[PDB]
Amino acid sequence: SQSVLTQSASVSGSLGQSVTISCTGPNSVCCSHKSISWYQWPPGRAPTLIIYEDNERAPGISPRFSGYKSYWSAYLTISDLRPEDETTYYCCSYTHNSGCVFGTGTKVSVLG
Amino acid sequence: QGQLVQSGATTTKPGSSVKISCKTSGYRFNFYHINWIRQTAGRGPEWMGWISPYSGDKNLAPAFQDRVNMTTDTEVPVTSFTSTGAAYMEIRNLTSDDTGTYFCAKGLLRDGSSTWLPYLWGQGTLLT
Amino acid sequence: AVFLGFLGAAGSTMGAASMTLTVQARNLLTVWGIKQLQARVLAVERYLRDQQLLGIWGCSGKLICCTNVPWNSSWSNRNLSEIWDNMTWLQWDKEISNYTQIIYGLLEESQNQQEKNEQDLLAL
Amino acid sequence: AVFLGFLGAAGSTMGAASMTLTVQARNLLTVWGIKQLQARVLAVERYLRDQQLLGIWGCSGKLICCTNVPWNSSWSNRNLSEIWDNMTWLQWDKEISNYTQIIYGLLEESQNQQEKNEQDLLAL
Amino acid sequence: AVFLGFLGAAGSTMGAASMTLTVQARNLLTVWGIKQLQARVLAVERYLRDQQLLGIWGCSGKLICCTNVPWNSSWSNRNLSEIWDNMTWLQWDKEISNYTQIIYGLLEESQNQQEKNEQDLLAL
Ligand SMILES: *[C@@H]1O[C@H](CO)[C@@H](O[C@@H]2O[C@H](CO)[C@@H](O[C@@H]3O[C@H](CO[C@H]4O[C@H](CO)[C@@H](O)[C@H](O[C@H]5O[C@H](CO)[C@@H](O)[C@H](O)[C@@H]5O)[C@@H]4O)[C@@H](O)[C@H](O[C@H]4O[C@H](CO)[C@@H](O)[C@H](O)[C@@H]4O)[C@@H]3O)[C@H](O)[C@H]2NC(C)=O)[C@H](O)[C@H]1NC(C)=O
Ligand SMILES: *[C@@H]1O[C@H](CO)[C@@H](O)[C@H](O)[C@H]1NC(C)=O
Ligand SMILES: *[C@@H]1O[C@H](CO)[C@@H](O)[C@H](O)[C@H]1NC(C)=O
Ligand SMILES: *[C@@H]1O[C@H](CO)[C@@H](O)[C@H](O)[C@H]1NC(C)=O
Ligand SMILES: *[C@@H]1O[C@H](CO)[C@@H](O)[C@H](O)[C@H]1NC(C)=O
Ligand SMILES: *[C@@H]1O[C@H](CO)[C@@H](O)[C@H](O)[C@H]1NC(C)=O
Ligand SMILES: *[C@@H]1O[C@H](CO)[C@@H](O)[C@H](O)[C@H]1NC(C)=O
Repeated sequence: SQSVLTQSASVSGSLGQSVTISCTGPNSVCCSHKSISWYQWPPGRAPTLIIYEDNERAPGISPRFSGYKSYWSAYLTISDLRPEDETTYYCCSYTHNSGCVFGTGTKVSVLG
Repeated sequence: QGQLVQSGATTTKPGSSVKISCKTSGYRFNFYHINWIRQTAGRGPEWMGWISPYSGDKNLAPAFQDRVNMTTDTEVPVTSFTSTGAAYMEIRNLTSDDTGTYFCAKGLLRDGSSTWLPYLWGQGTLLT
Repeated sequence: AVFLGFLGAAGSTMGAASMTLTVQARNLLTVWGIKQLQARVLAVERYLRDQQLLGIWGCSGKLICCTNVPWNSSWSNRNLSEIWDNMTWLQWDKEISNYTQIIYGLLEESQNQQEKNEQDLLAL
Repeated sequence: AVFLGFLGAAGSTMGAASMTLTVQARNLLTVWGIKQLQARVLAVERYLRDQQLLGIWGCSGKLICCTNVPWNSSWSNRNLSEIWDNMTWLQWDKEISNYTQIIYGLLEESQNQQEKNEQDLLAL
Repeated sequence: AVFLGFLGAAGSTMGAASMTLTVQARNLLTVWGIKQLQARVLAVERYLRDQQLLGIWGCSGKLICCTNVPWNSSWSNRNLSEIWDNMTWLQWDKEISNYTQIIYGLLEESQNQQEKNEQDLLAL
C-alpha cells in the first residue's frame, strides 16, 4: 500500500442509522482544488460510481448517499442504512485532465 | 447503458506479457474514454490510465507509463447511437506483484470536468 | 470557436450545439416551376409555424428563451449534467417526442397567464 | 376554465372572450393544386399583415398589448363595464368599424415616437 | 411634419428620412396568375428575410434598433454630423456596400452573446 489519500480505516453502523466515511490527504491531492469521487467496491468485483464532483450523485443513485468537501477533507454519508450496504468504499481525487488518485478503503458493516 | 465484457482469466509467469480484451456494446464506443483499473493483492485499487477511442489520445499514470500497451479498434456502428468497440491492454515487465483483478471502465460524460471518470466497468479478469 | 457550419454539432453534446444556433437559424428560410413554387411556399409555411409557436410563447425574437413552466420529472428524470454534457439534440428529441405536445400547451398559457398579469400591473 | 374551442366565446362578453386568445391564434396559420396553392399563399399573406401591423405597433409578440394612445370618446362614449361585461367582440367591431383606421395610425406613430424617445435615452 | 409619402425622403438627409420609417414599412407587404402568384410568394419571401435578419439580431419589432457592435472606422471614417445631416440613405448604401456583410455577422453573435449572458443571469 502507498495511497497518499487516506480514508477512515473502518466504521460500523446499524439499520436505520447513518454513517460517515472520511477522505483526506496532503495539499498535493486534496481538496479545494480537486473533485472527489466515491466508489462502492465489493471485494474485487464490479464497482459502482456513487458520487462525482464532491456532491453530485451518479444516475439512479439513492438519495441516501451524500457528499461534502470542506477545505481539507471530503465526507461520504450513507443516510438510512439498508442491509445491502456491507462493502468497501474508496474515494478518488481528480481534475478534468488527470487520473483517479484512489483512497485506502473503508469497510462498512451493517450488522444489527 | 451497455455491457463491457472482457477476456478470461489467463495466468502466465513473470517476464512475459498478457493481452486483455474489452468488448463494448449498447453505446457509441467513440463517445467515451476507456479507463483501466486494477486491484492487486498487496495494495488496493490503482488507476492505470485511459484512452480516447475518438481522439486516439492516451493518458496514463507515471507508475505504468513504460509498462502498458493500450490500444483501441474502431466502432462497428449498429444504429445511430449504438456501436461495437474494443479496447486492448498489455503489460511489459511482469512480476507476481502485478497479480490482481483487472477491468476496463467507460468514461462518465462527453464534456465538462468529469468527462473521463471511470463510470461503466467491465467484469474482471484474474491475472497470474 | 470553430465554424462547424450548418448542422455542424449534430453529433455533439447539447451544450455544445446550443452555442451554434444562429447558423441553423440563417439557413432555415413552365410546369416544373409549379413544383418549385410549391416548395417555396411550404418553406415559408413551415418557418412561420415555428415563429407562430415562438410568438404565442413570449419567445418571439429569442434563440434561447427561458420560461416559467417547471420541468416535470415525468418527461425526463435525467440530471442536468447527463443531458447537456452527454446526450445530443437528436437523442433528446426521441426521449421527449411523446411529451413534446404537453409542453407546447404549458408554454401557451404560461404566456397568456403572464401578459394577463402584466395587464393588471399597468392598470394603476 | 372551459375549453370552448375555436371561436368558442364568439357570443360571450368581450371580457370572457379575451381570456381565450391563443385558441384563435393557433388555428390562424394538377390544376386544382393551383387553387389550393392559391389559398395556401393567401393564408400566409393575411397572417403576416396582422403581424406587420402588430410589429410597427410595438405589440410584436403580444396577444394582449397596451399602448399610450388614449381612448377618444368620439370612437365610443361607452363605459368600461358596459363594454367588457356586456357587448361581444362581434358587436364591438360594428361600433368601431368607422374609426378603426384612425386608431391604426395613432398606434403607428405612438410607436415611432417611443423608439425615437428610447434612442435619445440610450445616447448617453 | 409633412406626409411626404412612400420614399418621400429618398433625396433627404439620413436624419430626416429616419423620422419617416413606418411609411416604407407599411407598403412593404389562368396562366398569368402563375406569374402573379409568383410575385405574391416572392413578396413574402423578401419580407421575411428582413424579419429573420431582424429576429436573430434582437431587433425583432423595432424600426430603430440600437446594438452593442461599435462602429469600426474602417467601414466609414466620417463624422456623425457629416452623415445624418449631409448624406442620403442612397449615398450611405454605396459607401457601406462592401462592409455590409461584415456588420450583419457582428450583429448575429452580439445577440447570441447577449441571450447567452441573460441565460446565466436568470440562472440564480
Ligand atoms: C465528438 O465526440 C467526441 C467523443 O464524445 C468528443 O470528444 C470529447 O470532447 C470532450 C470536450 O470537447 C473532451 O473532454 C475534455 O477533455 C479534456 C482532456 O484533454 C486534455 O488532456 C488530454 C490528455 O492529457 C489531451 O489529449 C488534451 O490535449 C490536446 O491534444 C489532443 C491531442 O490528441 C487533442 O486531441 C485534444 O483535443 C487537446 O486539444 C488536453 O490537454 C479536458 O481538458 C476538458 O476539460 C476542459 O474543458 C471543459 C469543457 O469542455 C471544462 O469544463 C474543464 O474545466 C476544462 O477546462 C474536457 O473535459 C473529451 O475528452 C473528448 N473525448 C471523449 C469524450 O472520448 C468530441 O468533442 C466531439 N466532437 C464534435 C465536433 O462533436
Ligand atoms: C407531471 O405530469 C403529470 C401528467 O403527465 C401530472 O399529472 C403531474 O401533476 C405533473 N407533475 C408536476 C410536478 O408537474
Ligand atoms: C411513447 O409512447 C409509446 C407508445 O407505444 C411508447 O412505446 C414509448 O415508450 C413512449 N416514449 C417514451 C420516451 O416513453
Ligand atoms: C377625437 O377625435 C377627433 C377627430 O375625430 C379629434 O378632432 C379630437 O381632438 C379627438 N379628441 C381627443 C380627446 O383625442
Ligand atoms: C360609419 O359611417 C356611416 C356613413 O354612412 C354611418 O352611417 C355610420 O353611422 C357610421 N358608424 C358609426 C358607428 O357611427
Ligand atoms: C475593423 O475591421 C478590421 C477588419 O476589416 C479588423 O481587423 C479591426 O480589428 C477592426 N477594428 C475595430 C476597432 O473594430
Ligand atoms: C468595394 O470593393 C471594390 C472592389 O473592386 C472597390 O473597388 C471599392 O472601392 C470598394 N468600396 C469601398 C467603399 O471602398
